[PDB]
Amino acid sequence: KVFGRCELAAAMKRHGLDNYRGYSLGNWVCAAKFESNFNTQATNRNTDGSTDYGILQINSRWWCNDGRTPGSRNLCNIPCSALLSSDITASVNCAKKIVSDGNGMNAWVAWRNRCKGTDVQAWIRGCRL
Ligand SMILES: CC(=O)N[C@@H]1[C@@H](O)[C@H](O[C@@H]2O[C@H](CO)[C@@H](O)[C@H](O)[C@H]2NC(C)=O)[C@@H](CO)O[C@@H]1O
Ligand SMILES: [Cl-]
Ligand SMILES: [Cl-]
Ligand SMILES: [Cl-]
Ligand SMILES: [Cl-]
Ligand SMILES: [Cl-]
Ligand code: NA
Ligand code: NA
Repeated sequence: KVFGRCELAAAMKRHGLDNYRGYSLGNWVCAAKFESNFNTQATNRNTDGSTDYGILQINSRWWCNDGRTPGSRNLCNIPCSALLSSDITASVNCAKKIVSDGNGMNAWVAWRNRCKGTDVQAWIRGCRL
C-alpha cells in the first residue's frame, strides 16, 4: 500500500506514535516519506546483505527475520514480510521498539538526514488528526 501523507499520519496517530518517546507525529511521517515514500512494500538491500522492509524500512540485520540475513537478530520478533503489510501495525510496533532502544529516531537514516532538525510538523500540516 502507498499511503497518503495524512492517511499515514492518522494511522500512525491511531497506533500511538504521536509523541511516542517524544517524537511528534511529523517525525514519523517524515521518516516514512523518506524511507519508503509511504510505500508499505518498499524493500531495499543494505551493503551488509540485510534488507530494509516496509514503510519505515526496518532492517533485517536487527529487527526482523527474513531468513536470508545470517547472523542477524529479530528483535521485533516478526518476519520481515510482516512489515510489508498494508496494515502498519507490525511496522509501528517494531518502530516503537526501535525508537525506544536509546538511539531514538536516529535509527532511521533518512530521518536523521532529512527530517531531524527540520520543521517536521509540516508533514502533518493540513491533516485531520
Ligand atoms: C530502523 C532501521 O532499520 N533503519 C534502517 C537502517 O538500519 C538502514 O541503514 C542500514 O542499516 C544496515 C543494517 O544495520 C547497516 O548495515 C547499514 O550500514 C545502514 N546503512 C546506512 C547508510 O547507514 C537504512 C538504510 O537506508 O534504512 C533504514 O533507515
Ligand atoms: Cl507524497
Ligand atoms: Cl509534528
Ligand atoms: Cl536470517
Ligand atoms: Cl494500519
Ligand atoms: Cl530520543
Ligand atoms: Na532506508
Ligand atoms: Na534478522
